Amino acid sequence: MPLAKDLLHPSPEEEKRKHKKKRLVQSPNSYFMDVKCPGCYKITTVFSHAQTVVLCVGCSTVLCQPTGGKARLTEGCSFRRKQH
Amino acid sequence: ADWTGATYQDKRYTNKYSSQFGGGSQYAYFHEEDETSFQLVDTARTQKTA
Amino acid sequence: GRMHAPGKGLSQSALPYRRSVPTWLKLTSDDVKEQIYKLAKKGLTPSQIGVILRDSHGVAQVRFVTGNKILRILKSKGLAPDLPEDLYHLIKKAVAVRKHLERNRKDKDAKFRLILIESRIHRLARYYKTKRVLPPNWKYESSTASALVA
Amino acid sequence: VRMNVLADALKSINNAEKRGKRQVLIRPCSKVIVRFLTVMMKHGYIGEFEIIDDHRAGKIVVNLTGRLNKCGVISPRFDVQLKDLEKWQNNLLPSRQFGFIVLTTSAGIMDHEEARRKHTGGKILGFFF
Amino acid sequence: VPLVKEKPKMFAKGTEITHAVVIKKLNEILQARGKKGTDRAAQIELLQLLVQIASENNLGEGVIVKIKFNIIASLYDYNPNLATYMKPEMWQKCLDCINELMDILFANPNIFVGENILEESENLQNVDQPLRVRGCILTLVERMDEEFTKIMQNTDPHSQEYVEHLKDEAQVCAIIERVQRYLEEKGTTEEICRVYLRRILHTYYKFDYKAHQRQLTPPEGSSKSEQDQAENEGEDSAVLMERLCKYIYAKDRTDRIRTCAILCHIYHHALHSRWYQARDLMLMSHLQDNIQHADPPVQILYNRTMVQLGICAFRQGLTKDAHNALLDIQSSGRAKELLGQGLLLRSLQERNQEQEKVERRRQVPFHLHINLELLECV
Amino acid sequence: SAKIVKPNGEKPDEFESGISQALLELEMNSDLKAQLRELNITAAKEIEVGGGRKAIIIFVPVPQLKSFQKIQVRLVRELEKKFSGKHVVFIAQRRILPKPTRKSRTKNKQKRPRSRTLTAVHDAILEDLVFPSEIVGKRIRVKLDGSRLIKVHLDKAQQNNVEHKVETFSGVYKKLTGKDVNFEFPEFQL
Repeated sequence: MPLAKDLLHPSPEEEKRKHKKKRLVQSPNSYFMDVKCPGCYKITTVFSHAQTVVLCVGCSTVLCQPTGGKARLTEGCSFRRKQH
Repeated sequence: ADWTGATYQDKRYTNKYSSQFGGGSQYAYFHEEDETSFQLVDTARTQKTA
Repeated sequence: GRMHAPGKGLSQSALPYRRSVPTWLKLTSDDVKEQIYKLAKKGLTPSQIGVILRDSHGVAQVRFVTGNKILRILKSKGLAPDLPEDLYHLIKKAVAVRKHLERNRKDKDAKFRLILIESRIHRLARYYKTKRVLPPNWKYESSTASALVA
Repeated sequence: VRMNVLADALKSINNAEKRGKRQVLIRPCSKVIVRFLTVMMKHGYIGEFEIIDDHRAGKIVVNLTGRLNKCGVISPRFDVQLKDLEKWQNNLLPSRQFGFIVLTTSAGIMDHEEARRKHTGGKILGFFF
Repeated sequence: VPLVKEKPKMFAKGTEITHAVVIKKLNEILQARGKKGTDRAAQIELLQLLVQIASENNLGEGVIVKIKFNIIASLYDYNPNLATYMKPEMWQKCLDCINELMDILFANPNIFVGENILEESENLQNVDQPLRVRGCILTLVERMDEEFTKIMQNTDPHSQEYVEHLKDEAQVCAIIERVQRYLEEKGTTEEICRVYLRRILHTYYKFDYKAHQRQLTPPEGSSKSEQDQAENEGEDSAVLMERLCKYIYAKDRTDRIRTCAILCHIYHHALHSRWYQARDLMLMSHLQDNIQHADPPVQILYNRTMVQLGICAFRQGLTKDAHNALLDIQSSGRAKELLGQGLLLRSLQERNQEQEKVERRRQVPFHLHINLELLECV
Repeated sequence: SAKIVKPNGEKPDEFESGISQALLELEMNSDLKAQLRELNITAAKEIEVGGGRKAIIIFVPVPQLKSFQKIQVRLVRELEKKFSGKHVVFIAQRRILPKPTRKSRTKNKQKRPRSRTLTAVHDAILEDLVFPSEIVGKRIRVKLDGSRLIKVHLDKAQQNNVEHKVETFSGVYKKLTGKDVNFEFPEFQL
């Protein structure tokens, strides 16, 4: 520490690269996403850390896979946040 | 059908295929899904020669 | 930190300040309710219920599209279980330990760990039973453990 | 745990002032800490302070100067009856001339100098000088 | 010694095989589906062995239909990447399981099958009520066509293997016909319009050599067999196309299925030299103004239909109208991409790898290509 | 009606009656009636600013407040021109309670809910004034004179919806509470 540093107003990601409950306001580090690949032609919305298999109603019947954190998607783009 | 919008940029050709009755929408397909949200997750080590 | 291990750790969920909808969403309060009631039929318990909504459906959480929690919605029907799943999962574990202990009397490590999980039941029971969520005559024993988990 | 919130609070601003700082971060924000620091601000030992808001309990940030030497807590909270007062303030202050024992009374939270003019005893919280 | 090595017996020796125990075991296996750590080969084998046990005990055909649906759905889930094709050994077993499912379902007209039946409405046991089985043959056959399309996007166009996988197209066409007849008797109008689109999609590009052979032999005078006449009453691809398209135009609630049907209808008229019909349908549609806002696969179908209209005008000696229809497509220098037949190597340097991976999935199979050298020569 | 659409607020009053008449008239008119459904107010009020301009206030029964939030911009746009020269904002009215722990006498009547408490109402009022920004942060500063100034960090989208209302919203809150507020747009958005 330079022992005089500001703490009222932090840098956009040089003082918001910190742990999420050590920030001034607590934010998640997760997001939603609007998908719609071909294997299942429907506008699905899915959480980033899936935690469970997300099913498909088309020819496919799998979209995700829950790993140790985020979730590995598949061969279908479909991406957004949106906003959060 | 030009998905790139490049073929008809010349103002001389903009009206070349306009119908005399105004193009009706009864056979027009409207995509309701916002394709701006679909990102192909390239698990990004794909490479090409310099 | 930990209540029967020496450890300390952070992994807690952190909610946003906001709490609108937010805007993008559907299934009015009422839609969410019938979506839930179907799941509880299938043996999906309140913790599982919120997960299976959050992962694949448009909710952030079912506390900002309803004025109630997931459990209170089920309770108003009368379709809530007679003991909390929290208590159930403790008792569910300790029976298998006691089976393994009868099959192997030289697993002193298992015997040790049973003392912890056993005492952790009694502490939890003394929360509910003072709050009039359990009968004031109910106790935990081998016999009552067997019958109540089945 | 964090049995007493106010007691953990003052040690930060005490430690911080010694090293040479002028901004701090104190949590988790009790109303009791606010009215304490209000009285401590009037006399002039600290500057204006900003209360950040969270739903959890909030966080508070303070701007301070070298005028402060030390603020301590006294716990557990004893009673005073305006004849016990003189005995307390002798032990806890560097001088009669300045230093301020704080306390809470039914007439609100205030210094000892004010309480003597209202004829109100009460429960003692901390001190500073 | 430890008992070895009978495959782990699904039931203990002494559990009575009741319908409720089989459904409970099916739901245990189905709750294992898609989990990060389950074997998918074992999930298919465990469902096939549950069919054998269901057929040994005649536990109600509604259960047999429900487990056959879960087998076909687990065969699609065998590949965890929606963007890769199915392996031939698993593809054949999928076509077999779909035929056996259709055989059981044609034997039993009393069974109702659909998406619109909630799991709480599953009459699997009551003979005095219509059996109601939650499973949609349509979305499985729509998925079969998606897996077939991916095989024919990932085999090399010049290898003998392409001709081998194209033999299975006849079995796909037959399954879609079996499912059409079944949904004409029992289906909703929104399921019928979707099967009619799938039947149109495998017929609109095929030139009817039987209709042409029937035009090249006028019936002057040789007498053989009334049996050879009943197999000659094969309904013309043109009359079938006109019936299915008119039903879509009169019953469809979606502007998408209508838009695909009119483009396939125009393509089929244009392929058969029927220029006036193809022209008048194209002009009546006003798609020229509206297609810019339609999805890119429908734009690729429109561009292929516009090339086919230009080739149809050329076959009729209408060189001026042929030139006009082909001018914008060929003068673009991007004809291969506009027709969905590949990417141009000169544009590989300017695109994001994720967009390229989405454009590759939008390519039409090689047996749906129109030769670019034929297009440029015309 | 046009006079008895303001109960618990005193039915006669010239300005308040002249609002109600042409307000319900718009709702009855066929020009928009496919999102206007014959709601009523409960009072109204006109309050100035130090900007030298007036602004009108619309109270509602508050279960009906939710329906107003549906349209809220189109409606306010039309009434910005129809009542022109003044700013227009919706707000809600609550029946705030003294404490039983003692600011007025209790009789063990009921518990006193903590949504019917004082402080929760003054938070809820702020949520409506700048509803289209959907408040991102709140901060407060305390003065040496014991005053308090309440910073509000707003979203960095939907800026111009509130940017010409930015000062005039602050003067509303002053009259209702007795407190001073400032509105800000932050450095960064997450």
